[PDB]
Amino acid sequence: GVDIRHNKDRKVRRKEPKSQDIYLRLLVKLYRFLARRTNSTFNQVVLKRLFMSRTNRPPLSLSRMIRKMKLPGRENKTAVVVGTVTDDVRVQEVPKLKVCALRVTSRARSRILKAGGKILTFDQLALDSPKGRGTVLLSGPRKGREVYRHFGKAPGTPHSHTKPYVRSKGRKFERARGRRASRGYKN
Amino acid sequence: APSRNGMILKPHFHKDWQRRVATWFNQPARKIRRRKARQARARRIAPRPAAGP
Amino acid sequence: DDLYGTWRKAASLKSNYNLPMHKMLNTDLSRILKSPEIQRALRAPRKKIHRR
Amino acid sequence: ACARPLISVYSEKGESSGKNVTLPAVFKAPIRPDIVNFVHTNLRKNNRQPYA
Amino acid sequence: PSRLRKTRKLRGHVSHGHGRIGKHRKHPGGRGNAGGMHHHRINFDKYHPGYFGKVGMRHYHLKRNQSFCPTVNLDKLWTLVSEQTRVNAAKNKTGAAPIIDVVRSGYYKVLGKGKLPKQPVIVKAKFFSRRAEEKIKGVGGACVLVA
Amino acid sequence: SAHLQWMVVRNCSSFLIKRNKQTYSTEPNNLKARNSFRYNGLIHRKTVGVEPAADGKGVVVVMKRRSGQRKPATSYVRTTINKNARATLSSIRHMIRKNKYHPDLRMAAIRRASAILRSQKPVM
RNA sequence: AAGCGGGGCCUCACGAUCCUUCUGACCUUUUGGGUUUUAAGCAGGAGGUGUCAGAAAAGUUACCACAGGGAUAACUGGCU
RNA sequence: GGGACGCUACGCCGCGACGAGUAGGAGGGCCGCUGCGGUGAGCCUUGAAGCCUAGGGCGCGGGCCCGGGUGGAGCCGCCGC
RNA sequence: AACUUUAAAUGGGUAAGAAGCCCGGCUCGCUGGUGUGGAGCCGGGCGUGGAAUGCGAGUGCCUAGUGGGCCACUUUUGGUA
RNA sequence: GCCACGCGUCCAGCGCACGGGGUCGGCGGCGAUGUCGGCUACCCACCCGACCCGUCUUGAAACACGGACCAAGGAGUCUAACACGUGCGCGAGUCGGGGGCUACGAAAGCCGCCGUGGCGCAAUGAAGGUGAAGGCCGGCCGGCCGAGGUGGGAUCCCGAGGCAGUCCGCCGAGGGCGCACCACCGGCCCGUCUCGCCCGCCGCGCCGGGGAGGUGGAGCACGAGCGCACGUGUUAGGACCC
RNA sequence: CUAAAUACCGGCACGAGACCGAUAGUCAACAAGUACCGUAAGGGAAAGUUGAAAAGAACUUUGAAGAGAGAGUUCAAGAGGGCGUGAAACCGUUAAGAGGUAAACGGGUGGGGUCCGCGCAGUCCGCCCGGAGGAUUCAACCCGGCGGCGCGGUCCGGCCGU
Repeated sequence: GVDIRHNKDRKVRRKEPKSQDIYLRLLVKLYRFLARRTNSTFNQVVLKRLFMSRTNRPPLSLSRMIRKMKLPGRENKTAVVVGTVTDDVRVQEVPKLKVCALRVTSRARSRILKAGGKILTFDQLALDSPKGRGTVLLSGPRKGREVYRHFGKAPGTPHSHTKPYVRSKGRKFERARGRRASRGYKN
Repeated sequence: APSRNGMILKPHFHKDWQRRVATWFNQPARKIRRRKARQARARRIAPRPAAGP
Repeated sequence: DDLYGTWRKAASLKSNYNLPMHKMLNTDLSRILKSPEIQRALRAPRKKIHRR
Repeated sequence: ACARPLISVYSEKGESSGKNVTLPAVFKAPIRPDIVNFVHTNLRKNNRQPYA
Repeated sequence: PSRLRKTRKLRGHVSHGHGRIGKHRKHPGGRGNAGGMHHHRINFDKYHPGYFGKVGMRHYHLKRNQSFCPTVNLDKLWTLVSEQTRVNAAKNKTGAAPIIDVVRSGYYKVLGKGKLPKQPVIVKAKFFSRRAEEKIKGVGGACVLVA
Repeated sequence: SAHLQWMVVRNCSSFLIKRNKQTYSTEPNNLKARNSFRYNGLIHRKTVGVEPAADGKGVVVVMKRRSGQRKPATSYVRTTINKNARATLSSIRHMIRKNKYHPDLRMAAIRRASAILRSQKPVM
């Protein structure tokens, strides 16, 4: 008899991506070799993020990537984004950039290359920098989804601002007793 | 019996709706019938435009 | 070439359609893995079987 | 692919004709059997007659 | 795919995933949203605050066509016209400000959310905000009313 | 490419058969008859193939050229060897090792040729 | 004067939605526009559900019926 | 300045620790039935399906393959649905 | 038990550092004998990682079943039991 | 008994083996019409164990209920809505689902000057309505800088050093830019409360608006949704079956 | 007053199916709204299959006959008139085994049958030696064809550029 708990002896994490596409798998096969043969942790973050789900590797807007290269690793340094690199329409000027991404929106490819930039794929990144040397790894807003506004502390609770699940917002759609100080109570 | 978190829903299925159910399997056959009558009308007014006045 | 176009020219018979981009370009990873550029930044392979 | 080959047109007797046509970029499109299997198994449900 | 559903793994199990004490009866809690002022009070307060009661004025014959006043921010103001006009606006030495007709693209009101590039504009719109006007005047533009 | 087409043929291929907890492939150039990346005769640009002769006496060695990759009528050239047992194994070893032609399968062709010559040997 | 007091020295003496009534405004709507009644709104009190997180509610069946309950009685058997 | 095996990478190999179970949840099924799109130059009156079987066996198991008898006309393997 | 001057054992909080000390200086519409007091900002100097032992931790969604319990040492209520 | 082997200057091969999990380079017999072997599956004998299943229950073998036996059938299905997770395509966009044009084909393809319209891209207030950074300099105006900060932050950058003498790469005390995300302090939008100084026009007031400090919002603060499919869960439907 | 877009589980004639296959699918695949039941309103079944072709068993014999035994048809009567395939519950008979704690079961053996291994003289495969043999036979050269590679340090010319 052993007094140990098997409640959480099995760690829950992704070993291989649930996608059945073959182009990601060939990129995954390439980065499994780089993780266990090189000493860089960059090949350990990229390989971990390649397994991740669509909601875990949020799209990265172009204006955010301009903003993070206004405060870069001190200027030639490439950008590595595991998700999709999307275009932003409220940005006016774009500099020349070195961008690595799984997918780039068609307008963003034209906008980056118009400024003299360069777009690389993940197999080209390994040929350029096998160890991730001189790279900046970025990500989109993980909590940027509208789903997270419904999460957290439940509504109808003091200081628990959270969007309720309503079919349509209006004057007679959860503005009564649970919200009005005139009618019953409020939180 | 509601669950932990969810919406308040009003499904309008309290009538005998199963009797009055309109399927749309006539739609691919209806499109042929609309086209054949339109083509037959155009040949009747062959010099006049097919749209009309 | 007119129904789907190349990558630098859109289709002339579709309203708005171009060929999809590639997730990766050099799909033959055997050529990539023994290419010299990776081969410098690799540790020594450990292939001595150490059983119990 | 960077360079695209030159496909030769064949005659009615199996011999190669003098005309040659550049390979379209459509044949260089990515191969995604999962998406093809997704489309094929979904479009086969449209040519189905209802039973009840 | 019925082969991928839960019922294929539940064959041979007596209670079919519904328990032996609390059997899967027909309607133990009542049909629909029963018990708002009753046994389902806590779920109706902890998750749907404000469900019960009336507030506001009634409006008998409301037409949504009358209240149609779409808005656009100063972020996507230059996206309305093509990119060619933006390049030539800063390139032109005479100072001829291009005209962006907001009603033409399908918006009526202009809001001053975003930054404007430093080149003059002529903005024709059905309505304007106060902060949207000062941003346009701050660049050296003009706000033109149109109906 | 070789790695791209392998991910498609690995499960949905007509030459592959699976039964009795085993997996095999019936490709014309798949020596060792196993479904694998190295031994697939159709996948790779350079392929070694060993087949019995048409007349039953000797072995034919299938050689795949690199010129007409999308020209299957020209891509394959076939040479017939009808010499003694030691000299036949010496020639197939020479065509693979000394030409540096896909050298991980040199002994696999030797194993296949050594059994095909034994198969056509007069039966006791 | 420092200070104390927005009830009773403290531990208890009280009430959701909807509806009604009163009060507060140089407040909003009353619908195509304007004026005036009226009506509907915002905010703050009150009119109560004591089964007190709040249904509008008399009996009898020995002519009785149904789903059940040994979770619950009349009998035997058990413990005292 | 002339040489053993390997690697269906969804594969193979090495270390340690652990293995109860009602309700309930999850994962893997080269477990089983029916029909459809592909696929096996698949099986078949020199004998299909079905059924019986004191035989040989395989898999922990769901089950499966051969041997024998009856039977006379269809049936199955793999990839998806 | 509805008394208490005393008063245990068992038990319940807190602390055992780097988010800690020691300096120097700005701001305040807060408080004013007095750069008084307080708070917030900065900049600087101190690592023997400041009890023992053991252990990888933190965190976000969806969620079934359950909401009749019983027995055993010790304490104890009602009841003769 | 000894895990001690050289000089001067200054203060290496051969064999043996308690050695990274067993070998024999050791043997003896019997095997053609009566012998060898055959876990399992056919039958029988013995020892040990062993109460008939399902269900309700704190408690079933119960003197608690269903149940002679066998074959076939026989019970979480379908539509709609929603939530979450996952896969795919596009991406501040996305989508024809309704409508037109070109045996299987009732398919498939095409039409965005057929995107009308659905969702998102802006919220707040009952409503009228309103509707999303500032600072510095010079004299309310004219120029400039122009998208918040602190702490923690995977990753990336430099090199005090160290692997006669240079290059590559290594690692490295220490020093930084800091992704996502968390905590906090600020800033902006709408309603409400309080307090003021004011300015100004096309019709100078019971006018129009700004400011400062609290407070409420399902807000902003360099997007993330749309379409399809799958699974789970909750419902309305006959709704797991009687 | 007025056609078109619209609806159509009745009727006429059609075409089709990722539908079901005689306890399924309409109640009804068949002399089915039939047999049958109730005074009546109404309720309402069960029931497909010899064989390719009846070639449906001539004739002899027992029995009163039903029923058999021979013979004959058929590829097959082991398809013989409710007849294709003929499972289980159940019953009859043959062979084997066993039998006073109802029967049955799990683990471990042992014994007896059943067929099988087609075992009954127990492995061959490579390398070297020996000697017996038998070849049209080796290495090395010449000619022709094919293929690979080349950093030909950069030969020459084509073609393409996500």
